[PDB]
Amino acid sequence: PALTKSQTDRLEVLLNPKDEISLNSGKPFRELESELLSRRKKDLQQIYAEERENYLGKLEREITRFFVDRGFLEIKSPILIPLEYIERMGIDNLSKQIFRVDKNFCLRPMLAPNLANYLRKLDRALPDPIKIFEIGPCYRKESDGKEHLEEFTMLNFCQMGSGCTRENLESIITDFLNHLGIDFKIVGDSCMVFGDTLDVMHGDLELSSAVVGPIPLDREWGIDKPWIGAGFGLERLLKVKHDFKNIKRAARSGSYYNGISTNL
Amino acid sequence: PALTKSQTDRLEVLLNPKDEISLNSGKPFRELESELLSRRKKDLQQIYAEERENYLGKLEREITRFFVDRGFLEIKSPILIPLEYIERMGIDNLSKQIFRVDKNFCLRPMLAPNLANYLRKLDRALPDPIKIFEIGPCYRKESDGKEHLEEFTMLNFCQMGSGCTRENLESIITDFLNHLGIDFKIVGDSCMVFGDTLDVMHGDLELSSAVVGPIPLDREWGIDKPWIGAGFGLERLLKVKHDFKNIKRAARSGSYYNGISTNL
Ligand SMILES: Nc1ncnc2c1ncn2[C@@H]1O[C@H](COP(=O)(O)OP(=O)(O)OP(=O)(O)O)[C@@H](O)[C@H]1O
Ligand SMILES: Nc1ncnc2c1ncn2[C@@H]1O[C@H](COP(=O)(O)OP(=O)(O)OP(=O)(O)O)[C@@H](O)[C@H]1O
Ligand SMILES: [N-]=[N+]=Nc1cccc(COC(=O)NCCCC[C@H](N)C(=O)O)c1
Ligand SMILES: [N-]=[N+]=Nc1cccc(COC(=O)NCCCC[C@H](N)C(=O)O)c1
Ligand SMILES: [K+]
Ligand SMILES: [K+]
Ligand SMILES: [Mg+2]
Ligand SMILES: [Mg+2]
Ligand SMILES: [Mg+2]
Ligand SMILES: [Mg+2]
Ligand SMILES: [Mg+2]
Ligand SMILES: [Mg+2]
Repeated sequence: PALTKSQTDRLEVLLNPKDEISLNSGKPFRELESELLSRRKKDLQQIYAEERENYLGKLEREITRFFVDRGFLEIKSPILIPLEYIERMGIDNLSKQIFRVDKNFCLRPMLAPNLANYLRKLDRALPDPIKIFEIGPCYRKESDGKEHLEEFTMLNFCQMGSGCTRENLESIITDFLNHLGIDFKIVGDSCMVFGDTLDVMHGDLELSSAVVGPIPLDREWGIDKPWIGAGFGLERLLKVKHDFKNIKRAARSGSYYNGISTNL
Repeated sequence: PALTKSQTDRLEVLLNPKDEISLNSGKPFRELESELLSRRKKDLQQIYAEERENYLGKLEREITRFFVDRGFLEIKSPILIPLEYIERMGIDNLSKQIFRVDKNFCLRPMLAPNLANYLRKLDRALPDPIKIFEIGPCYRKESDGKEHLEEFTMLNFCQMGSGCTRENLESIITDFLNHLGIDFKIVGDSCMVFGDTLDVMHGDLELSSAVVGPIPLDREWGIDKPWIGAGFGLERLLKVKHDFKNIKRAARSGSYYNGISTNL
């Protein structure tokens, strides 16, 4: 007997990368579902007995330790930001991807503008070079797909002053991804806000866009020194690490816990 | 010569609890400002040289370790939630405090509804009792004041099944606040959503509202067992720990870093 689309979808929710099970072997849906339900209950029970840490939270903590230990200041800045930042970032009326709140605010679609303000302010007090980073939620309206979430988690690290060269940026990216065990290559790309980017690719998956300043946008943000920076999506990092087929397994969700369905 | 309101406000931005300086001693504004600017630059330089951790991030990490080590599962759930959750929580049309996003979403004003969904789902897979917690951003429109932020950080821990008594709830609260070194008392209060609460007070400052279920709301969320839970604001905890006069010193902000003005 054949499986319906609804039945296949249910089994795909319960399947995990480490399994090797044929969904269309001819084994009935009831036995495939029962087997996968038992494997997933066992997996969740083991997490609850022995680890208890959320993958996104744990990865944020691991990344925070890496950057703090390398001299970067840990920032936590507003998620709800002025809508005026959008136009001022050169997102001309991507603009359609912004979640608006009330009439003068929005959910930040990236960390960059708040970090640019911190670089400018901290350069009045701290010695050269200024090194900061932030990890937290960002928001974009997206077409459904395997590598995009509307609510995702960004890391952005950046530096301003001395040492803001392409080679130092590539070296930090290399140390960072070597620390996480993730293979990558760097390919050129370009974007509306920053211009030319160094995109960090794991196969066809974009893990990061990175930028070597200065750029013309700097003047509108009061940035007047060389700078480098890069933005990474944490759920994309987890998708690679855990071989997830869909990024939703990695997301803030009520539907998956550490990639295990919560519909059991 | 006397200080203007603008001058006093500037000195108050630069003043920290550990200082003992008379603003209206007759010393001129220029010398008070220069002295406080030097103290704050020194403070920020010491943070950058020797700690580099953000107070909110560090406190989240400390609280996470406490609860994980006591058997609670770490949750990270959506911040952008369905607007339908508001009515379903008994926030009758507090309702005016909700930030709406688009037409069917809002920013969560509390963690409770997402945690109720997790308790219900996890009770199908995990052994009794179910113990979970979450730390993250919550949002409410507020009248300006010394103890409220529009963007704040909540901890909520909760348990469902056995052990869901007032005495066990009070014992967890006591262990938690003893771990942070914060004195408190418990006073009864009541709220629209949950009914009677045990409010955890540090002087006149409400650190938490806690609840012993069951309550009538349970049926609308599929909760059908005893439960306990409590919600704490992290910025209020930091206000107590650091003796800040205004909670804004503790907030996600571009204006203060670990309670030090970034306008230097
Ligand atoms: N909607 C999203 N969901 C998950 N991660 C995202 C999303 N948008 C961006 N990111 C992550 O943030 C990083 C920095 O953002 P950037 O603006 O460069 O993304 P992007 O170039 O729009 O990505 P893409 O081309 O895949 O849409 C990306 O390299 C990616 O890892
Ligand atoms: N606007 C806010 N800013 C900062 N912390 C808050 C805010 N609202 C609530 N909290 C924190 O979250 C906890 C749980 O939320 P709860 O709904 O009980 O607050 P509340 O009773 O409305 O607080 P209050 O009476 O002070 O407005 C509070 O005890 C407090 O520590
Ligand atoms: N705007 N502006 N001017 C500045 C000036 C100086 C530094 C910063 C710091 O922030 C950054 O690091 N920018 C690089 C981020 C690259 C990732 C990004 N999400 C992207 O959409 O490609 C901003
Ligand atoms: N809704 N509903 N039903 C349930 C049923 C079971 C458990 C939960 C779990 O969530 C909770 O812990 N509730 C207690 C939170 C108290 C703090 C809160 N911010 C307040 O406004 O007073 C919710
Ligand atoms: K598989
Ligand atoms: K003082
Ligand atoms: Mg994109
Ligand atoms: Mg791209
Ligand atoms: Mg990109
Ligand atoms: Mg209130
Ligand atoms: Mg109250
Ligand atoms: Mg309360």
